[PDB]
Amino acid sequence: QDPIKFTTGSATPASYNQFIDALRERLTGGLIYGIPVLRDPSTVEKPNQYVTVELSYSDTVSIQLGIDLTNAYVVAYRAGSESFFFRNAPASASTYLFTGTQQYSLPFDGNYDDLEKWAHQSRQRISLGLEALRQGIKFLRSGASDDEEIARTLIVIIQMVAEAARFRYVSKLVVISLSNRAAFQPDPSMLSLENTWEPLSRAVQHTVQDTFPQNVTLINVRQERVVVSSLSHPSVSALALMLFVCNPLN
Amino acid sequence: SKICSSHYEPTVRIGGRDGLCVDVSDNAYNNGNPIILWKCKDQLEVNQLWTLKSDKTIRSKGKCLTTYGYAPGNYVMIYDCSSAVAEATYWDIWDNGTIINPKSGLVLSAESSSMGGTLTVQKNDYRMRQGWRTGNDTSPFVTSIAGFFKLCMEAHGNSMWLDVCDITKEEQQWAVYPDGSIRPVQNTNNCLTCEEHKQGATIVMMGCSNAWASQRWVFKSDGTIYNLYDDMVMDVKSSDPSLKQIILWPYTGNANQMWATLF
Ligand SMILES: *[C@@H]1O[C@H](CO)[C@@H](O)[C@H](O)[C@H]1NC(C)=O
Ligand SMILES: *[C@H]1O[C@H](CO)[C@@H](O)[C@H](O)[C@H]1NC(C)=O
Repeated sequence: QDPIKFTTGSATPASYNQFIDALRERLTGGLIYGIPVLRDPSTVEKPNQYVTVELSYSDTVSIQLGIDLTNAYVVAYRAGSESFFFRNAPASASTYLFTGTQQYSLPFDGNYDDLEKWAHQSRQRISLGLEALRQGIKFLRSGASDDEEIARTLIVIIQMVAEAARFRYVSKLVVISLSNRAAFQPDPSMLSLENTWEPLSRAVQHTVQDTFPQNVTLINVRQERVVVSSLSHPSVSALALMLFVCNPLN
Repeated sequence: SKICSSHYEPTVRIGGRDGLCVDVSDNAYNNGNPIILWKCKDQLEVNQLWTLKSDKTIRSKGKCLTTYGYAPGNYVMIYDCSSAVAEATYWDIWDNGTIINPKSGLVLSAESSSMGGTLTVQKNDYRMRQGWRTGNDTSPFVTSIAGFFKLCMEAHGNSMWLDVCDITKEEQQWAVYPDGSIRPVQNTNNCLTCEEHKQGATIVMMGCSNAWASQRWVFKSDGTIYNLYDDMVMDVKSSDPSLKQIILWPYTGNANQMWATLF
């Protein structure tokens, strides 16, 4: 009934996973070859293109994120009576999200190049974990007008919520982190998955004779090139949610 | 955003038993020359490259992968696609890693455990020796296998159980072969296999030379490690890590049945 929420104050491997599954379930438009797929963009009306998610720090401190149901991308966040949309956001985001708050534009887009650029730090150097997430929510709920820090914290949240929903690999890494009570940085395989979501989605959906039409290259911990070409390649299990590309039939 | 195009006919290698490749004997393309399993060569050679034709033929240098006949034991060969019986040239490559010939209902198999062996068609038993993976890159997929809560699969001699994930431990590196077998990086002769084809059997180490249906596994979209033949999945005994025991059990979907390839 109510919008998907994550109570960080009592987070556990179990509550976090419950949070992610609910977000995946909410984002699932259908299934292709047994893999959940985002709703077909030319099927959703603008008033139903966004969903909200809440991240709370305490019973009185929390923020909400705005997410496009079409690509699982975070387009904005709300803090108190204010809301902030990525410079890259289309007219419809503020039109249907955060109505009722003073809305503002961020000087940077929601992509990693821009976020990394404004954070003066690439993903590989930004730590992830429960203590980072909670530090981030508290920072966004306040108003410290620091763009460098906002981009950095948003990079933390995007991967712990958005990528986590897209990849079973990311959510898994976040859980070992909670269990470990130890921060961690994305290894080259985590970035490989983030940077390859779209083509992987295209590969799967174009599968014929259990084979992708064009190979998809992934990079592992040792930075070795793992060239995938099969829908039944073990690495494909790292995918929890696909971007919609085409319905198979003909 | 409409319909996917399926006119693409890719050319790739087909790996299988023990990471060997589907090879056309001595690059000989005379009608009847047997198809065997050979060491996947350093170079991408034509006699080990196949084109997934739209009409359902698997061609190499213009000829068709073909079964001599429709009976268990019949071997497969290279053969002119027009001169041959059409039914003997069609193949379905399923999502399970099974290459099946529609007309006979039999599946591509590598019965010999020695390189050079001829391929044949057999009653399908979802055995390691009947599992294949298309793709020029035919190497085994090395990676960690994470179970629930910060716990990873670790090899202990001829036993396997959970331990706190630690990327520095070689005993936690696994090699998933194109045939569906999960092998310990330190000894690719070992293969995780169920002790018995029954609910509750523990997963142990056994010589891969057997190539049983109990040594083949698929990493399913639902986060489980699944066995085709038994129709069950790897499961942490009563969700208790201390039991140092990973067993076979029917799908429940619980945390103790969720895994993730952490490569
Ligand atoms: C496999 O290798 C062959 C020859 O190098 C190439 O023509 C083919 O396209 C490759 N398969 C791919 C990239 O799907
Ligand atoms: C895989 O092959 C076909 C289609 O993919 C399916 O009918 C069969 O059940 C599958 N193998 C299994 C799950 O035993």
